[PDB]
Amino acid sequence: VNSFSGYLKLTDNVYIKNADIVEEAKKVKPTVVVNAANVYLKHGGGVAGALNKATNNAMQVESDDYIATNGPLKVGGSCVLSGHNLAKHCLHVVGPNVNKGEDIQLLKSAYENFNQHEVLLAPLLSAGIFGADPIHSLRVCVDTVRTNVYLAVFDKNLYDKLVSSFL
Ligand SMILES: O=C(O)CC[C@@H]1CN(c2ncnc3[nH]c4cc(F)ccc4c23)CCO1
Repeated sequence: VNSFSGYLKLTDNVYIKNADIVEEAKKVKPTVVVNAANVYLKHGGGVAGALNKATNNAMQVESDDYIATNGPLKVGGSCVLSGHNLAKHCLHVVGPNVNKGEDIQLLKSAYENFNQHEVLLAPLLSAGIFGADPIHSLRVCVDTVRTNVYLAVFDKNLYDKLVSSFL
C-alpha cells in the first residue's frame, strides 16, 4: 500500500491521473519524482521549469554543480539528484526532444531508467514541449517500465484521450 490517490489503473504496474506533478509531488512527497530533463539540466520550461520553480531554484543550483563536475547527460540517460521540498529524490531523465531532431527510439532507453526505482511519480517522457506523441509515449512506458509508475498528466483533455485510446 502507498499514498497515491485517485489514479486509474492501466496495467499491473502503471497508473495514470490528471494532475499537476508539482502539486502531486508536494502532497505525496514520493521517494522519487521524475523530471523531464534535458542533457544540460537547464530547467527552463515544461515540467522541468515547473519543478524547478517549486524548489525556489534550488534544483537548478544543484544541477549546475552536477554538470560542472560531470558534464552533460546522454539523451536516453538519467541522474539521481535531490528531490528538495518535492520528494526524497529527483530522477532527471532525458527523453528525446523531437523539436531537436532526436531519435524517438531513444524513448525506450529513457524509460528503462525508471526500472532502477521501485515506485515513481512521473510525467510522460518526451511529451509536451519535447514534441513526441503522448499516446506513443504511454505505449512505450507500459511496454518498458516494470516497476510501479504513477503518471501525472497536466492537461485534462490529453488525459481523457490517453485513457480512451489505451489498448
Ligand atoms: O515537455 C515534454 O515533452 C515533457 C512532458 C511534459 C509533461 N508536462 C507536465 N506533466 C505533469 N505535470 C506538469 N505540470 C506542469 C507545469 C508546467 F508549468 C508545465 C508542464 C507541466 C507538467 C507537460 C508538458 O509535457
